[PDB]
Amino acid sequence: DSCIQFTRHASDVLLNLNRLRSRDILTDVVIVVSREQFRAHKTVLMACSGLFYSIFTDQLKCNLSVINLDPEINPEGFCILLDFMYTSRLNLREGNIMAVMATAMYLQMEHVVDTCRKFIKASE
Amino acid sequence: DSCIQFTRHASDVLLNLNRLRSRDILTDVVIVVSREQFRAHKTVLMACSGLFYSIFTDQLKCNLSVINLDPEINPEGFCILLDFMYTSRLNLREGNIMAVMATAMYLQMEHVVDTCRKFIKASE
Amino acid sequence: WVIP
Amino acid sequence: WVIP
Ligand SMILES: N#Cc1c(Cl)ncnc1Nc1ccc2c(c1)CC(=O)N2
Ligand SMILES: N#Cc1c(Cl)ncnc1Nc1ccc2c(c1)CC(=O)N2
Ligand SMILES: [Cl-]
Ligand SMILES: [Cl-]
Ligand SMILES: [Cl-]
Ligand SMILES: [Cl-]
Repeated sequence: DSCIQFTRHASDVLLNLNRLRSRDILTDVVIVVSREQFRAHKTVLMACSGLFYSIFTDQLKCNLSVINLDPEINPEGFCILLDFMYTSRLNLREGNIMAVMATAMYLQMEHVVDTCRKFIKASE
Repeated sequence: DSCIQFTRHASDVLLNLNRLRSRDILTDVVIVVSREQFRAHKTVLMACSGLFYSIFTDQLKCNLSVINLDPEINPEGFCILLDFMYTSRLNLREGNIMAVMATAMYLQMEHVVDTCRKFIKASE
Repeated sequence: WVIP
Repeated sequence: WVIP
């Protein structure tokens, strides 16, 4: 086509999706990770995660308002990844990298798994 | 913070949101523009448009599944803008620029209004 | 705005 | 990935 493109559009959309999340506006699911709960938008989760894409395209699970993650999943690891989904920013630290990588593997977030593998290999 | 950022994340999220829209997955509103209907996600509309942000933060309108636009709104103009919302790409042409600009003004999409004003001024 |  |  002969379209023009607004460079910052995708980033501005994501910034507004994060603002809606922070204000709990039109959030439609709560992700339970052991004792912790995280409110989010199903569409954003599906757009970032192979696991959530599978869950919310399921004819029964698409209608659930609560999703309970595997008890082995670390809440801080999940929190860091949920923030990454809504911002493109990953708070990767020596103290959380193992939890972040295991959570990204479970959530099927290949690019996060990739940078975790690379950061781990550099320290060995 | 000490975060790392994945450059393509925002663009990949938007591409997946557009794929969900095309497959009518978790769409939660229909926008009626005279004889035409457009299915979309409220969160994406709010993230792109001052008008939709106002409508869906309203305590009554947030719960509506159908929104009827002003009868003066051109369906093709709306279609071009809805595509822009989900892709960052604006199909701006001599034959549609007036309709696109009027629709962007109504929807409160300042950057689109700006490029329409500039393209119009260049042709006078 | 750019030519993509 | 970059340093933002
Ligand atoms: N929502 C949506 C969606 C669609 Cl519509 N099409 C294709 N992938 C989608 N999302 C999704 C699937 C697999 C993975 C990710 C996202 C990130 C990753 O590492 N794996
Ligand atoms: N959703 C959301 C949203 C939030 Cl949370 N905060 C601030 N603006 C939001 N969206 C929104 C408001 C005004 C305009 C646009 C988008 C594009 C434009 O030209 N005007
Ligand atoms: Cl439920
Ligand atoms: Cl990822
Ligand atoms: Cl309704
Ligand atoms: Cl805009």
